[PDB]
Amino acid sequence: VPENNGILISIKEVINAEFSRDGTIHSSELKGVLELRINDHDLSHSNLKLADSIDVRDKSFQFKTHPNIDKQSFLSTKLISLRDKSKAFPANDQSLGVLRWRKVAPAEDDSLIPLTLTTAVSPSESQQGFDVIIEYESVLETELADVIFTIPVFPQEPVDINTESSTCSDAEVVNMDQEMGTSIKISKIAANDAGALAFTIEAPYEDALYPMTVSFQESTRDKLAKSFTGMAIQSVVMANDHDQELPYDVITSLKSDEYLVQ
Amino acid sequence: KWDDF
Repeated sequence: VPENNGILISIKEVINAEFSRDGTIHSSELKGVLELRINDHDLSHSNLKLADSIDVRDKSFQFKTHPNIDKQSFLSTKLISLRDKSKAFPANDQSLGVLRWRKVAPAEDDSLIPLTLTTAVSPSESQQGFDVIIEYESVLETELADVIFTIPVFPQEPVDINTESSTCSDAEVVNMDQEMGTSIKISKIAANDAGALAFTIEAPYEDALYPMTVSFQESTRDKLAKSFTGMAIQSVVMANDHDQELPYDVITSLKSDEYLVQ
Repeated sequence: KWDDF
């Protein structure tokens, strides 16, 4: 739970994405919610202005505003405000979801993908199984920390990371589980950087290695932070007076959900 | 869905 100095705007996006084994993009789906937390009653009679970049009338996003929000004012002036012009938001510091969106992209379209993935498999001499290379490239601006790759086998023999061909080679097996499978953590994927995670693992046949899933999370606190799809705040403002600015912080985040290769 | 207020 982030700390709130009066107004805290959380822009949270969840990315689903799917690839073939060779890295060909099958599909993606991005979901978003803008959350508002207010804890000082003076600030609760407020209006948010969205960044000049964002197109609120772009229908591919299916922008839906909370029922109490003035839908028309959102569409004309990119203003989060209330129907009842004299009502206020709660000052109770509870997370109020006021705007949502969802966008999808088709096969071979990378516009919603923060982390592209490719896999290669050839058989191994060191175990009854396969030498795997997972190649990845972030197009994010920040670093990802503690990315987890899960391979849905529970082997008998422990997994051997290839420390030579893995980019971020303190990479380690964190667990091996009968239902959840085998999870490898790598500590960093740096901004706009291609890497690779090489290892060897015991499996009865190639198809048992799939689906491979990845798990990751980016968070950034900053007034000028932009979400992965370009959601951002321009200002916050007294509902009754649009020149009178108000103090506020923004968190933007991006976490994966169904993010996989098979 | 949406939180009432």
